[PDB]
Amino acid sequence: DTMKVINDPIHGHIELHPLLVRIIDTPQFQRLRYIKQLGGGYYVFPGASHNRFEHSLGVGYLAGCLVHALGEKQPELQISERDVLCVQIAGLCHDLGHGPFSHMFDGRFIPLARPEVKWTHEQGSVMMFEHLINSNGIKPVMEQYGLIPEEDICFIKEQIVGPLELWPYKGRPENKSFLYEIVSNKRNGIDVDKWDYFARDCHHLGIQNNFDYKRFIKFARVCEVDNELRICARDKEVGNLYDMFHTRNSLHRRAYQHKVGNIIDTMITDAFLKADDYIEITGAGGKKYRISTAIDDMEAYTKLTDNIFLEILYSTDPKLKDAREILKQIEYRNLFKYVGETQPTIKIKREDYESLPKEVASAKPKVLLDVKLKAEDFIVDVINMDHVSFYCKTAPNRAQLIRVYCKKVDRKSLYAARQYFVQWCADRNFTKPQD
Amino acid sequence: IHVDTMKVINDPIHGHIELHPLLVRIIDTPQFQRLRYIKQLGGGYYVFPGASHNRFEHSLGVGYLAGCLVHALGEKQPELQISERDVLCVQIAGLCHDLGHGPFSHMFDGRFIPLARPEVKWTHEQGSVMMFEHLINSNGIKPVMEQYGLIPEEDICFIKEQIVGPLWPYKGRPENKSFLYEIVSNKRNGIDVDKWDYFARDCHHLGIQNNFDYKRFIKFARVCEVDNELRICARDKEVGNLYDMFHTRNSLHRRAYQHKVGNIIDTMITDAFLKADDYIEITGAGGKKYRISTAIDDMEAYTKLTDNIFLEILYSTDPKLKDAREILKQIEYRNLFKYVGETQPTGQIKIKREDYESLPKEVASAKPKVLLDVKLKAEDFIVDVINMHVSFYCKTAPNRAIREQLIRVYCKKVDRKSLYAARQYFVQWCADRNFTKPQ
Amino acid sequence: DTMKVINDPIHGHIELHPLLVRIIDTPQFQRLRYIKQLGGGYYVFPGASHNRFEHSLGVGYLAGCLVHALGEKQPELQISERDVLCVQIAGLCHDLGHGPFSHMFDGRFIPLARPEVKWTHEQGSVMMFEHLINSNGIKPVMEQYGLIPEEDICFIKEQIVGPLELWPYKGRPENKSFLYEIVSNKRNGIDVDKWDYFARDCHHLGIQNNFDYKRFIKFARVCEVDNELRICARDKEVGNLYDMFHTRNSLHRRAYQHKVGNIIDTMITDAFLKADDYIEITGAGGKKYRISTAIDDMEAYTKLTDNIFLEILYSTDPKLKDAREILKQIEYRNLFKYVGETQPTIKIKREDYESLPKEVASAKPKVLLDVKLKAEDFIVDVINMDHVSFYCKTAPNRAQLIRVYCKKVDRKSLYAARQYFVQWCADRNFTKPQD
Amino acid sequence: IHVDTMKVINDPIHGHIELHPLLVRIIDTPQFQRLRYIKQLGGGYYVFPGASHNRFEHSLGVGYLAGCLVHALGEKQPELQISERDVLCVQIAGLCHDLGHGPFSHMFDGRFIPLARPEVKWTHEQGSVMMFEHLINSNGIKPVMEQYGLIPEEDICFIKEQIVGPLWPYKGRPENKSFLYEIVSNKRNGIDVDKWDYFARDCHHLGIQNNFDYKRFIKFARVCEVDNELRICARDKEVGNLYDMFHTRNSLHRRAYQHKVGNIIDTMITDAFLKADDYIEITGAGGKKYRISTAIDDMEAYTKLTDNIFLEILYSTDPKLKDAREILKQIEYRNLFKYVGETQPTGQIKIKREDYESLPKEVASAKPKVLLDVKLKAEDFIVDVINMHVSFYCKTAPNRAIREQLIRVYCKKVDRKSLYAARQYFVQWCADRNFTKPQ
Ligand SMILES: Nc1nc2c(ncn2[C@H]2CC[C@@H](COP(=O)(O)OP(=O)(O)OP(=O)(O)O)O2)c(=O)[nH]1
Ligand SMILES: Nc1nc2c(ncn2[C@H]2CC[C@@H](COP(=O)(O)OP(=O)(O)OP(=O)(O)O)O2)c(=O)[nH]1
Ligand SMILES: Nc1nc2c(ncn2[C@H]2CC[C@@H](COP(=O)(O)OP(=O)(O)OP(=O)(O)O)O2)c(=O)[nH]1
Ligand SMILES: Nc1nc2c(ncn2[C@H]2CC[C@@H](COP(=O)(O)OP(=O)(O)OP(=O)(O)O)O2)c(=O)[nH]1
Ligand SMILES: Nc1nc2c(ncn2[C@H]2CC[C@@H](COP(=O)(O)OP(=O)(O)OP(=O)(O)O)O2)c(=O)[nH]1
Ligand SMILES: Nc1nc2c(ncn2[C@H]2CC[C@@H](COP(=O)(O)OP(=O)(O)OP(=O)(O)O)O2)c(=O)[nH]1
Ligand SMILES: Nc1nc2c(ncn2[C@H]2CC[C@@H](COP(=O)(O)OP(=O)(O)OP(=O)(O)O)O2)c(=O)[nH]1
Ligand SMILES: Nc1nc2c(ncn2[C@H]2CC[C@@H](COP(=O)(O)OP(=O)(O)OP(=O)(O)O)O2)c(=O)[nH]1
Ligand SMILES: [Fe+3]
Ligand SMILES: [Fe+3]
Ligand SMILES: [Fe+3]
Ligand SMILES: [Fe+3]
Ligand SMILES: [Mg+2]
Ligand SMILES: [Mg+2]
Ligand SMILES: [Mg+2]
Ligand SMILES: [Mg+2]
Repeated sequence: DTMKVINDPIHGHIELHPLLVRIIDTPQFQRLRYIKQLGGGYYVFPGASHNRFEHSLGVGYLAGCLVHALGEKQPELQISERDVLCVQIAGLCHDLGHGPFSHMFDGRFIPLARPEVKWTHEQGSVMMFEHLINSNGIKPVMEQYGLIPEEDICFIKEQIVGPLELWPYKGRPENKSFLYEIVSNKRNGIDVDKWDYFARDCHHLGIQNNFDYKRFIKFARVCEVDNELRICARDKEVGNLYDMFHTRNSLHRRAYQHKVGNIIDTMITDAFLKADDYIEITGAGGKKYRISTAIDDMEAYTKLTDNIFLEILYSTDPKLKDAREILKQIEYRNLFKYVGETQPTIKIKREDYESLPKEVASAKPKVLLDVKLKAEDFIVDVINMDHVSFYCKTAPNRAQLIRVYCKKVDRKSLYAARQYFVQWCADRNFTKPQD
Repeated sequence: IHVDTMKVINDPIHGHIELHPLLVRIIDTPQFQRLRYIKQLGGGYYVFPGASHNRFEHSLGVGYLAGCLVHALGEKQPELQISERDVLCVQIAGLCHDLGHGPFSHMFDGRFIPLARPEVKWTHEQGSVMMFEHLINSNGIKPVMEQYGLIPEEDICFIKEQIVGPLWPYKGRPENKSFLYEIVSNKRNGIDVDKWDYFARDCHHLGIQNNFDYKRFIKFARVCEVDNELRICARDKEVGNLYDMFHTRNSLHRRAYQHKVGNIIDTMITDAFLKADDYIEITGAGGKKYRISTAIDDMEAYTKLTDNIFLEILYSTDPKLKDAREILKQIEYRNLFKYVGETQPTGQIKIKREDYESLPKEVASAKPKVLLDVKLKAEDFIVDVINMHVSFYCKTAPNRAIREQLIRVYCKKVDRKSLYAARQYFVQWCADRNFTKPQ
Repeated sequence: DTMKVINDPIHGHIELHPLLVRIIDTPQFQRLRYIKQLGGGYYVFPGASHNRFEHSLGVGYLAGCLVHALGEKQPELQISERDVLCVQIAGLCHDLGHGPFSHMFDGRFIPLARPEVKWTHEQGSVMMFEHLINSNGIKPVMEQYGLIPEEDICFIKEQIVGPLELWPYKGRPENKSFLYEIVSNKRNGIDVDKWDYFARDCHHLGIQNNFDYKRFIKFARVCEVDNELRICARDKEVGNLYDMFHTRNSLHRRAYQHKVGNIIDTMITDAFLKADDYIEITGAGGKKYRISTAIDDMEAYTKLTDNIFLEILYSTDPKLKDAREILKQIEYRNLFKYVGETQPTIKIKREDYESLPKEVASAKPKVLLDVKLKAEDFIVDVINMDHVSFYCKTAPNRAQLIRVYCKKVDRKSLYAARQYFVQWCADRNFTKPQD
Repeated sequence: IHVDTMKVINDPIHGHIELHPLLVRIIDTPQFQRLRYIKQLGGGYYVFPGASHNRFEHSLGVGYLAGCLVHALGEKQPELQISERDVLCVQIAGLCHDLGHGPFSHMFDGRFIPLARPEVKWTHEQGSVMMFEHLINSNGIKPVMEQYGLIPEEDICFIKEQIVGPLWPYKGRPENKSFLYEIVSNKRNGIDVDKWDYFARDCHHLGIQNNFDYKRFIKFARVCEVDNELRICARDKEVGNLYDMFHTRNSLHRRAYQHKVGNIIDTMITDAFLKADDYIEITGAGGKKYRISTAIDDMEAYTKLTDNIFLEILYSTDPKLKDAREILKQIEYRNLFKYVGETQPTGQIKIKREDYESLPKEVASAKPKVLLDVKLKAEDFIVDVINMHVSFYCKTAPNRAIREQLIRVYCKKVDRKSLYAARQYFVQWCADRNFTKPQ
């Protein structure tokens, strides 16, 4: 009641502990106001204007409510006041590392710009979180409220990215193992992160959200399973869960995998690439970095947001003329044309993403072709497709898609790109159809 | 353009919105797509995290609602002579009404420009007229208008009049279809599709409920003769719906638009724009260079003027921008101007746009009752100016008619000493410029 | 988690303590399934089919959530596990005493049938609650879970009806005074009872419900005010409260005061009256009671529900022919015709309700009348119209309508009833208009 | 009946519903108003307290949706020759489709009547036809039909066919408007306004969300030629909406309609009706006396047969009703039949309506592997029978076509000894009548 309250459209009023407020009001956190949640989705769904910032607030809030709910119903667990804060901090900072247009950056751009590099936004989040506390002297404030930084910061990072190095976690002992299933749950993909963006994306997409997370948390319990401590749902809650997965399927099919949405995101990527050489971002020690290299220094990365889209678009510099023209095509709605899609029966690896258009253009279609295509005329889009145990009332504590687009939009040539593609699919024997 | 073959855009408020190809042609332009880059509530976003929405989706909504209103009237009252041409012209009017808005919306024409160019009289509504002209000229929309049966010389004027008013005063349409001018912007009773959309839209993002059901209201809407003039009438039963709209508007103004911290942030951003104006160049027509404040004079530069300017100052390295850049960071670090108080000129004269620049000086020159260990210059004061009839029909007689200013003060110095000093400069200034004694 | 869960459309899942379940599964509680919430409103609003039963569950649930929320945030209050149950029981049973078509019964019918009698449904609730525990042996079960019946039952009754006899309450001491503001709050009309039926009636009427009760309870605090302990709202919650009152105004104006709705309810009352003599309900000791007398014996009253409407309607008995014809008029939608409405500047007392039609018909309108009316041709409907202190963040713990309808529906005579009415209003100088 | 002068009824699902005077005349009858007194989900109410809604409001909804569908088609596809007369006939069909339902809805025709009169083949759909005939005859609706341009002999048949099917098989309308028969009741693909309404309605009261947007689906609905037959087609883009409807139906069947306790209660009430049938008299035509089970033979008695019969047994003093009355109290006291188990005849033959009476006897006659200290008669067993293609069009080619049984067992004796005894009678009976081994 001495805390901060932020009014939220999804969760209503979210009360924020002073320590969380201190972290949020920094350049490194406020940065997330400037990155669209659904990336290019906005250019298909006008309601999807929401950014990573409000999402981060949501996951942190939900993070806090889960730990708190469990601890009261099971004092056995030895959940400390310190633990609750640490889970909340993990929730708030889990997406700190996302780049321009979110999943476009680490999912396509960086692979294309630096196939060499193994990079995900989660490690960005770890790196950016470390940068945040040092730049703003959060560690004293952490100590002030009863947290021990050496132990807890490790815990915080582990909740986001997983084990940093029989029991892999250095930040917390096995007896509070259930904490690591809260913010990021790899072991079935059930956690508060996704609960939030479901409700959140649905709200902004005008899609009904099916899963009642308030209820699920209320009935949530910690049970022993295979002599490991983990979070378990009431038997009656299965219907709720059937339903969460159905909301998920709807979001992935209608929104995240949208044909035009993904095209636009690849156009933006193509634009970033022809601008990469000429754009300068100032990092630590006044050093100069490019878009693709900005991930190497967290000072520079902080200033890398959706802003780069407009900065390229508004630029007069003729070095950027090539990049600028693509973005202008988006405005005029002259977009890459959709050729087709296929799935492999093994999956394409991201270090292979760069190599793919050459392969597509270099195939030899059986049928004679009226016009021939270079590799520069193809865009190939790699779209990656993504148990639970229960407890009973009467007895508690017992249990890839690949698209190809063509840059040329005349009818005759569009039919050329067609045949290169059908051949390419067949000859790396990915599936043969469709019509 | 045969029905059912249109483009459909899915919207969280209105559901699926159908777009005539001509509307689509206007939408798919740099001048239109620009609104994707301007936040609806401006600095409001920094208080309400759900209020991330931009002018773009709002404008689409008003265009859609515009269409639903005239179409509904035309179908149930054929005497009115509502043409498909009229329908399109009303939709285009709805769609482009906010084209002229600048960075952070109302912050721009409502505060910045008055502060930057006090002699100039400028509103975003006339911006919208200018930008619409630039849009149709740059992209050759006029042939397409003719293509679908519109007469550009006559209709473009109609479109502009529906937005900003008369340039019988209206040249764009005859008096016999006068009721059309009550759809997009209704000056008399303030009930129109513009208000309807942003009421519902802002509510959605603010997590505020909307009690006005516009779908219903349009269904029962009628045009009747009033004082020998044609006007839009609501069924008597719809009064309850109207009670709800005004309560929604009252809540939004009091809870959201007049929010203290929201407005503080809006003034800080304005303060930042001012000390940056000299050093920032935007390229206009003929390659000419303009500044933020002069960009409204040339639509070519203005097209490239959006919320982007906030981040540009922010990300800037130039030490000329050191004064501005540091202020924006205070926003990031959440070290903001502190709220001293509020007062109203009740029964008195209202501050004029030509006097905004002059206001902080007057405040700083006051004579505080007890003298303070701290004395404050004019540069440390901020003064914020916040600015605050239906005819019916009954069923049995379907065509017969029936029937503030706030000023706040913030201080740039929030050290304990200056703050209570800042208190009495304000209280004294209020006493001596005839405002209510603050509380 | 060993409790019962009932799924509710307004509140979601409501968990019920075993003791509450024991009380609910009795003829005396289950009775409320058979009484419509809005009475004659259903015949205007097809969505308002809901009954007192589900409403009672709601108020009990909300009752429990308020006490529980306060006790955790202020352990100072000395709220016992026993107290929480007692507030919940009060919530669940507060409407036990309502009769057929709810407010029609005690608000019009009983006054007309027995003007002599001073009767409200709240005392019914007290009487019916007492009858419930004795008939079903609840007192042992009460003792079983740690309740002391002599002390607590008094507390329970006091929360519903007020003081039974400086400090008026015998059931609880002044230091837990705040408990009496939860289920029924006379001292500003702010309590959980109304919170529920707002949300509930709104849901079924298709009216938006403005008040967020979940939030209000979350921020609710107990403060000292005028050296009496009472419940206080956060300063920020004023906007929420402005809003509760606006929802209230909407419900009263659009629904509860509906012109046709009230007419129908008076028609039903008129029907009950001409049936009252001939209908037999079996009470204690096999004794026979009538509709108006059924309130005297709780055994008989238990079997008095909306059922009486259909029993009259379906009857063959010619003694009931007079009553039956009125009900049949409702089906054919031949209803009392609306003459007009007025308010007094002093209010009509319910012991005077019976006397009113005689007065209306006996006036002498200045203008000459073409047809004259008996008292039997008039229906006069009496519709009764219905501070808060706060606390701050930084410093906790510091602060009648009267309608006249006419039974005859020809144009000439309808205009007669008109003039009797205008005269009657003027000559007991209630307001003169309207047009 | 000029538009905008109709009667409007406010509905929680559809908002305001407009009613043509002819529809109103039908609605304001004892035969129609009767549905106010029959619970939609029957015994479901005793598990879901929010499910208090009755057949009345549901029927109004289907009538409204019926109107929205044909009207939408008629406006966007004038070739189809949809008349205002057709519109009314479809609305009346929608409105009266559930007239024939009895006490607790599906409990009556789905369980009771099979148990009470096993030789008789009866569904509420044919009830609806009978009751509609009784309605129009008793209240002289036929002149009013003629009054608004309807031809009673031709149209009343059409109305009946839209409900129960053929009495080209349809005499009520020619093959050229065949698509009309897919609106109220669609037998082939089960997508119609009936399902749409009660999906949305039940969801509202159960606190279950509805993912099918019917407002949208109707907007984009089209009639196309399919196999040289006229049928209703959805736009290809609407597939996602359809994914949502079926998931809603799947949830409702699994979560609500097939609820264990709900169904148990439905069988107890049925059990109560049976032992009361002999002693209860309902007055039919010519003053003749009928019982509950025979009331379906005469519409005069049936009009007075509603959920009221539940309370009548309950409130009854007659000791003849002692057997029934005590059962209902077990419901009040919540002492219910206990659930033994469930099994399915997967890949096997389905229980026939003529065999329901015979089923408990077969169960009781089984030979349990170990003999029990408790032995059970047939009167102590209850067996419950629970019973569980779209063409599209694409925008660029607007008129070209594209493309279980459960049986449960409950026991009336729930003493610990009888219950585990009851267990193996069931498991053995299942083994020896070829059902799945229970789990
Ligand atoms: N044209 C256009 N569509 C938008 C916009 N915002 C959202 N959308 C939605 C509407 C349709 C969807 C895809 O439209 P596109 O023009 O990109 O692609 P398309 O609809 O397949 O093109 P086409 O109609 O020629 O087949 O995106 C916008 O600003 N302009
Ligand atoms: N268009 C596009 N969408 C992607 C890509 N990769 C993932 N997505 C979408 C699909 C579902 C969604 C998954 O979101 P997450 O569960 O990872 O949650 P998040 O908030 O977005 O990120 P995080 O995991 O760090 O919390 O992201 C991509 O490469 N391109
Ligand atoms: N501090 C902070 N507040 C935010 C943020 N986003 C939205 N808000 C809303 C929630 C509360 C509201 C308070 O604004 P302030 O930070 O200026 O706090 P304050 O008004 O000066 O003081 P107080 O602590 O009493 O609220 O702003 C954010 O990122 N940081
Ligand atoms: N705090 C604050 N609120 C403002 C200011 N100017 C306007 N508002 C409020 C009043 C109504 C609300 C929305 O403005 P409008 O009603 O004019 O609607 P609009 O769509 O935003 O602009 P337009 O009139 O051009 O259509 O914003 C301002 O300067 N400060
Ligand atoms: N006629 C009728 N109206 C209903 C029914 N259910 C709800 N309503 C609503 C619709 C209108 C409202 C009042 O209708 P009434 O016929 O009782 O009174 P009225 O509408 O003022 O009559 P009138 O139209 O002649 O002025 O009640 C119903 O079953 N029949
Ligand atoms: N038609 C009609 N409505 C009435 C009458 N008296 C009261 N009402 C309505 C107006 C508002 C509503 C008030 O409900 P309450 O606050 O009393 O709550 P309740 O659940 O209905 O009863 P209780 O007070 O016992 O809890 O009842 C009446 O005499 N006639
Ligand atoms: N006991 C009871 N349950 C109700 C009532 N109203 C709705 N329900 C729902 C909520 C839970 C569900 C359980 O029904 P039962 O009472 O038969 O309980 P049960 O299924 O036999 O056993 P269990 O305690 O495990 O749920 O019924 C009610 O008034 N009393
Ligand atoms: N548990 C249970 N559910 C049933 C039974 N019969 C039907 N149901 C379910 C299946 C669908 C659901 C609603 O029935 P319908 O789809 O037939 O729609 P309706 O409006 O109720 O009746 P109608 O077909 O006459 O329009 O009720 C039954 O006997 N037992
Ligand atoms: Fe996330
Ligand atoms: Fe606007
Ligand atoms: Fe109540
Ligand atoms: Fe139906
Ligand atoms: Mg504050
Ligand atoms: Mg498309
Ligand atoms: Mg159960
Ligand atoms: Mg009316």
